[PDB]
Amino acid sequence: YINNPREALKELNLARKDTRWGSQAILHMVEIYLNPDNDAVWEEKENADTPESRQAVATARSLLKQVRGADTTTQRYRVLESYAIMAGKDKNEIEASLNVLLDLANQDPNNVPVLLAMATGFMMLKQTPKARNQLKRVQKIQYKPDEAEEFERSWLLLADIHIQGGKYDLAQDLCQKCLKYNKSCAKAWEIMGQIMEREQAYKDAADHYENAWKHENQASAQVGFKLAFNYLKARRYVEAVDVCHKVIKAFPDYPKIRKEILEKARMGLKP
Amino acid sequence: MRTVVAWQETPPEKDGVRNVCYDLCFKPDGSQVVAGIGNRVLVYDAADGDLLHALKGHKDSIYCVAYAQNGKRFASGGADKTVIIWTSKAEGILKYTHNDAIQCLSYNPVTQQLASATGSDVGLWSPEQKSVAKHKVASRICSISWTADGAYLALGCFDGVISIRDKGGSEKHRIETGPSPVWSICWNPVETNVLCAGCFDGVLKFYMMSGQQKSKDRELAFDPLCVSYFSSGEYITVSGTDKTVHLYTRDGTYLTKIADRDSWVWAVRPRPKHNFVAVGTEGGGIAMFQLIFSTVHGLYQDRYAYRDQMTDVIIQHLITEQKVRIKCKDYVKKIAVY
Amino acid sequence: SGEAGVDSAWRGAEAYHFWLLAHRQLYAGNVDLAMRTALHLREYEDLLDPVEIYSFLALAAFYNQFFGQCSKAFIKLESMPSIPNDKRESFADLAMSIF
Repeated sequence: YINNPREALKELNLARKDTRWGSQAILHMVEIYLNPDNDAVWEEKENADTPESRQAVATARSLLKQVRGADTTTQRYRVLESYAIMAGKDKNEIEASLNVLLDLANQDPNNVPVLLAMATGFMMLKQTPKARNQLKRVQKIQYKPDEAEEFERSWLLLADIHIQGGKYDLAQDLCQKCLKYNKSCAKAWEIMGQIMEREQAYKDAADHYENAWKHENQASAQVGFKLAFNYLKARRYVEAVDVCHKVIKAFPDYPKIRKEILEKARMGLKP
Repeated sequence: MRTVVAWQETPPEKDGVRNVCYDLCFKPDGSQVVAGIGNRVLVYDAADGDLLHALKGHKDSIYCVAYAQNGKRFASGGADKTVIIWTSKAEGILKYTHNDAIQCLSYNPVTQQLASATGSDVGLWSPEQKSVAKHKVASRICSISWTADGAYLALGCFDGVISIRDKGGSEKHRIETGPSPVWSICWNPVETNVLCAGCFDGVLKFYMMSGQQKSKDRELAFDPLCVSYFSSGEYITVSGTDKTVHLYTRDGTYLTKIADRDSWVWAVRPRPKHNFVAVGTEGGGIAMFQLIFSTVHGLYQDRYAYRDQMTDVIIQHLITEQKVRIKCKDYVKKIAVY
Repeated sequence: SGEAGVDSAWRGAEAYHFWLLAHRQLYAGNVDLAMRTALHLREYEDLLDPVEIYSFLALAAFYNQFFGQCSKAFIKLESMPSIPNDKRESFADLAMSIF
């Protein structure tokens, strides 16, 4: 939930002592290969594909079959099998994965992961109206709060395809809605921040970026770039050095540590 | 110790300005703490905190304020290329437009000769003039301060050098602070030769007239936005990106946590000849703090072990009264004598 | 005194070392070595709770499906009931089902 897979995986590796709680533990160590919390990153000037996952499919199919109890064939489990399948990540193989999933997503054309994988396949192959349709029929079911984080993921996925359409503020309010069902939405934070940047609001955008850095596990270099960029343009002279500290906690080798902030550092400090 | 909060107040907001306590200057007795917050001169009292005067004379946010060292006026320097001068009655008398946005302010002790460092010049404001007696320095005058006698005005320049000048702006010294320019210098109103060359790198430079240090140039754990001498140079109030103010002995050894605040203390200034400190934050929250020093002591009926210099203990063996302190160089909590 | 030999001198500390060894190995994939180091406490059942070691061996040896040890575990789980009579009778029913 807070994006700490190391200690979590160490916990889950010692969960292999029960047939059901260990079963959902193993289901979770194979679910984290494509969905730790949420994945809606198809914003404008953004894209998502993992060609390095030719070994992630191998370990996904290996640790896949190790699920205990009755978990070796579920809709979630077979969709996770097809998660490894498009994680094979070749274009014709992605099409084959999409067809295998279409044998799975058409089984439940109201569930979030099936039509979500529709959306991911349709957007790494660029047919974004098809992804729009699949995510609109994600929420074809009425409001039942059982996949609220996954509902937020699908809402932001529709939101970023709408960004690709051309309108901005809709995805800003949907990413604000993302804060409701989880308090650690770093990708949403960066996204809303970029959107308000389009609508001329930058200090709040930088606050969202540094919240994202807080929940991206010390990762703000380009996020740190737009952090310091928004911290700089308001001409608040002593500022943009808290973001200096934030991005050197992100990366000690942060490369923009003397141009967007040294127009504030030493150009300020009781200015 | 105890560092009691004398008062603490979030400043009022008006004219739609960023609520930041940009600069802090004191009436020389320490009664009116004059905080230039936003585009206001939010004049408080440094014993109560009540807003005596909200002085909205500037156009842009007031970058800097400075009280008269002889105690007659307090001006206000902002980014609007002007300085509006307010008397001790907090009334705008003069508003003279410079050639660049104001960087810092300092007043003469001899007269009300305000110096107003702009981005390219220093606006020497004589006690009643409308003119800008500029100091055209090739480097940007980043810090100014007037020596307590009232003759020298150290124009710290944006080159790593504090160029100490006169009341006409003639370069005399080439203070070797290093590569970092020093936006925060301050002549102590009792020390004409101790320049507190506080920088962003953390180095606590207590520099002399020509550019040599007084004590060890301590590297702070935080980037200091303002460093000032508590108790007329015996103790140090350091304030920076640590969100608060620390107390340090003038060696540079830690004493106590002075302030407990919300944001960046942009300016720290001890209340002159008091126990209080001007802790005005990035949220504008201005707060005095009772830095009361109790003589913590043990006693085996003869060696009165009262703590003095607050890292040392001046134990006076009352039979002999030999006041040779113990150089602990670290903050003393409790003492007992056998 | 204690058991014969210097290696068996501090037999109480050795007893609980082997017992904590059994407890650790029960959940570290070494359940059979836990059974052997609890057979170590088959001598050392006097100083600890004998029901604890008995139930440990019986309910992590029958579930290891050691059929001779399954039979002995169900002998203990039916005859001379030190196992509480609810689970004693449940494993008695299992004995009447298995054996």
